[PDB]
Amino acid sequence: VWREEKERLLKMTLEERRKEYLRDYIPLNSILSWKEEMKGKNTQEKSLTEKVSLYRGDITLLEVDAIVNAANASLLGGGGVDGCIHRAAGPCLLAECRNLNGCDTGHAKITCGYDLPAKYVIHTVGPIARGHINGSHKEDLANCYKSSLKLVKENNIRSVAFPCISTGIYGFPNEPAAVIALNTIKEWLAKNHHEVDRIIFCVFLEVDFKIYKKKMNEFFS
Ligand SMILES: Nc1ncnc2c1ncn2[C@@H]1O[C@H](COP(=O)(O)OP(=O)(O)OC[C@H]2O[C@H](O)[C@H](O)[C@@H]2O)[C@@H](O)[C@H]1O
Ligand SMILES: [Mg+2]
Repeated sequence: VWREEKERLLKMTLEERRKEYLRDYIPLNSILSWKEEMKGKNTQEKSLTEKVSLYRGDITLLEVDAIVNAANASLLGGGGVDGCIHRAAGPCLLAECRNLNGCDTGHAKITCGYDLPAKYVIHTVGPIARGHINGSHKEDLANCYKSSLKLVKENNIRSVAFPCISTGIYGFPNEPAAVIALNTIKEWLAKNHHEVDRIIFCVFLEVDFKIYKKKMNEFFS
């Protein structure tokens, strides 16, 4: 049943999919690149501002090729963004995840998005910070983004959105997590910028929005 639904959905156009959406959606063309958002506006010595967006809101509304889930090792769901993604995708998402046998910290696995306007969900498991991030934490978080981007490339995905992985109940401090997310995407884009149209940082909390906004230029402009 999940296999059948998956094969059916992946054959459909946006136009067809939009007729069965259970919720409202945000089209990719309504999301400004960083380059456009700054249009209304020294240091020692690639422009990548066309390739990235900072977006505040519910990731499950985004009509993009893939959204990324801040999952746990079981891949079976939970709270926070994981819970939101499972509710919005419907029970076929859990069914496909039950066929996957979990996921390691810093790895990623890809599934169909089912009821989501997103074509795919890329599930990744962030590191857990219980008071400090001086173990493998920083590299583990970077690995989440790298592993997700590997699947982006392998699955011909041209638009992808990331939530603030690990900064919820997994407790990673917000500023260092943002530095890692931005640096990882920057480094990947230097080599792969023709591979995608947009990478969207979907922040949820005002705190993360403020952090990301102060850092976008130092990374991409
Ligand atoms: N609808 C949403 N859209 C975008 N971002 C969201 C949304 N809802 C929450 N966030 C943000 O998503 C970000 C991440 O917060 P968290 O969801 O706790 O994920 P973690 O990686 O720290 O913890 C993983 C565990 O949580 C789950 O139970 C899993 O099953 C795992 O067991 C925060 O910035 C949220 O504000
Ligand atoms: Mg490609």
